[PDB]
Amino acid sequence: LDCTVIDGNLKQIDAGSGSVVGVNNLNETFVLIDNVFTKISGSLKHFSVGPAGQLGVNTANNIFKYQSGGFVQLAGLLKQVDAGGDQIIAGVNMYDDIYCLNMDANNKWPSSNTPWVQLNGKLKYYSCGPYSCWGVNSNDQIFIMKDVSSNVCSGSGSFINIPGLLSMIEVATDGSVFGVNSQGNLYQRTGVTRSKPDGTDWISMVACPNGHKHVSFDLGVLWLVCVDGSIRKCI
Amino acid sequence: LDCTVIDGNLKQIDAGSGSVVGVNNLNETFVLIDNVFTKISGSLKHFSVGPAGQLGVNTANNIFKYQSGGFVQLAGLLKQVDAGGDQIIAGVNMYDDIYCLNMDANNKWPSSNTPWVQLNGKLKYYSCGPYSCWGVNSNDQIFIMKDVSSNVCSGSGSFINIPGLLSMIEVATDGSVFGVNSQGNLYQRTGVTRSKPDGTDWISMVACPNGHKHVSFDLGVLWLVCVDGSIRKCILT
Ligand SMILES: *[C@@H]1O[C@H](CO)[C@@H](O[C@@H]2O[C@H](CO)[C@@H](O)[C@H](O)[C@H]2NC(C)=O)[C@H](O)[C@H]1NC(C)=O
Ligand SMILES: *[C@@H]1O[C@H](CO)[C@@H](O[C@@H]2O[C@H](CO)[C@@H](O)[C@H](O)[C@H]2NC(C)=O)[C@H](O)[C@H]1NC(C)=O
Ligand SMILES: CC(=O)N[C@@H]1[C@@H](O)[C@H](O)[C@@H](CO)O[C@@H]1O
Ligand SMILES: CC(=O)N[C@@H]1[C@@H](O)[C@H](O)[C@@H](CO)O[C@@H]1O
Ligand SMILES: CC(=O)N[C@@H]1[C@@H](O)[C@H](O)[C@@H](CO)O[C@@H]1O
Ligand SMILES: [Ca+2]
Ligand SMILES: [Ca+2]
Ligand SMILES: [Mg+2]
Ligand SMILES: [Mg+2]
Repeated sequence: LDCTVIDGNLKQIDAGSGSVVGVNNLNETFVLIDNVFTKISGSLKHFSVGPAGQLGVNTANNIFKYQSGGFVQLAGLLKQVDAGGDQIIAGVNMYDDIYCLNMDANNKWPSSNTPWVQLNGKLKYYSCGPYSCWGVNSNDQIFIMKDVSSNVCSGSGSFINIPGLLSMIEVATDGSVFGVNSQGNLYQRTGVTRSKPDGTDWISMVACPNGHKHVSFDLGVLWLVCVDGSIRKCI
Repeated sequence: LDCTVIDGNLKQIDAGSGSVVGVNNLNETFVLIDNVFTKISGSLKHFSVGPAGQLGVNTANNIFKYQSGGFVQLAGLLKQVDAGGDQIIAGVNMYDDIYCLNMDANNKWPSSNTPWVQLNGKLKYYSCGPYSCWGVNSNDQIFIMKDVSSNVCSGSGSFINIPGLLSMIEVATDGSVFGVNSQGNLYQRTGVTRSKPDGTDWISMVACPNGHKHVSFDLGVLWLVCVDGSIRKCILT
């Protein structure tokens, strides 16, 4: 990895649809604008961007979607949310229960309901890509949901355990899968394709000299939050 | 129809995926950030946003996509580009030739061999939504491409003419279709469904009392640029 340092400090970063967003330890919300992390209105502990929009959650687990000029609350509660899927939203709540919203509901406004679908299982972190979603549970075990589509956000309905341990995991729009483990090591899943969505093995890489805290990938660029909150941008 | 005036001045506006973007007469590029049209770096004569990203074109007809902190030049030439399709790119070039880029290609970077698909026909303006794309030709005749999908961006391959005249047309993520004609009137297509993607008729509406220039719709909100460059934000009954 050839990386550069990007100025700023974050605890979480997400990249998708050409955007790069994140939050810092004070839960200030940032968008990468002309190569500068730029604060926007809001208080969020997790901020995601991708083909499903700009989605975040606050400390109280309220869910927000950026629309028509600002964050608007969506009905429900989640501790983490991802917008990487194919116009679907996915996330987990404080009890590690797993939810997704289908494209037809995501794109309906006004709405007198947000018809979340519960997935069978437990995860502390859940991220979606073009044809699958990956997550980890409270014991850092790794899972894939295959056959996810825009109006079948719940997929095949049966999670598959993928050997290994990760503390968080992100799925990119080109299908790439990266994660960080409890030791702050960084990994990519090799051999991931639409035909083989589970891929083949894990390979380690190093962007942060001091340990990695958070990772996301989009459009040939790997984004890292290091242990100290500093940011790396990698090809 | 209820409308308010929103501060700013543009020649073109697009809304999609909860974002609203546009360009002004100077080709300065704007994003609606915390309810204020905020200038970001870049020179573009058309700026689009939707599930396929933030896409634009400049005076030279070079194509740009916002990626990884700024605008990145793509391979190809377009005079107008739209990002409202299902992770596909669509547009027209200086000869009114029509192009789309499939989802898997749109998401691949670097892209040294970009597999643009040329569609059969001529349009001066082309916009995509969840299951179809709509466009108009240089004589303001209106066309739909049916059966468009993420990795068959060319759809059925055969454009169907829809009666009426429009100068531009935009398709929303919920399938709504709006357009503005050369006289500055504003229309919505009625009867549009997945089963009946071409819909059934046009209905006129008035947001700009002195004439409409450009329209886009996203998530229950209709956005107008009026003839004078002023902006309206409207909510339908
Ligand atoms: C920013 O958000 C984080 C996460 O919600 C806050 O840290 C949590 O604070 C709550 C009490 O509100 C505790 O129950 C949790 O143990 C904390 N979580 C973690 C991971 O530390 C943090 O306080 C917020 N920061 C500010 C400045 O408000
Ligand atoms: C902004 O962009 C527009 C569109 O490219 C420019 O207007 C065109 O100028 C070209 C010269 O390159 C003429 O050939 C066209 O007739 C013009 N088109 C239109 C619609 O006016 C305009 O000059 C640019 N403005 C600035 C300040 O850069
Ligand atoms: C994401 C979210 O808030 N999901 C909720 C779930 O918590 C709740 O139990 C249920 C009640 O019917 O509605 C939704 O599915
Ligand atoms: C993500 C993950 O669990 N990666 C593992 C790593 O922990 C382990 O140390 C290594 C050695 O066998 O194999 C894999 O790369
Ligand atoms: C989009 C479009 O072409 N609308 C036409 C309008 O031009 C015409 O004046 C009206 C009355 O015949 O019929 C349609 O509404
Ligand atoms: Ca993501
Ligand atoms: Ca559009
Ligand atoms: Mg003003
Ligand atoms: Mg799709």
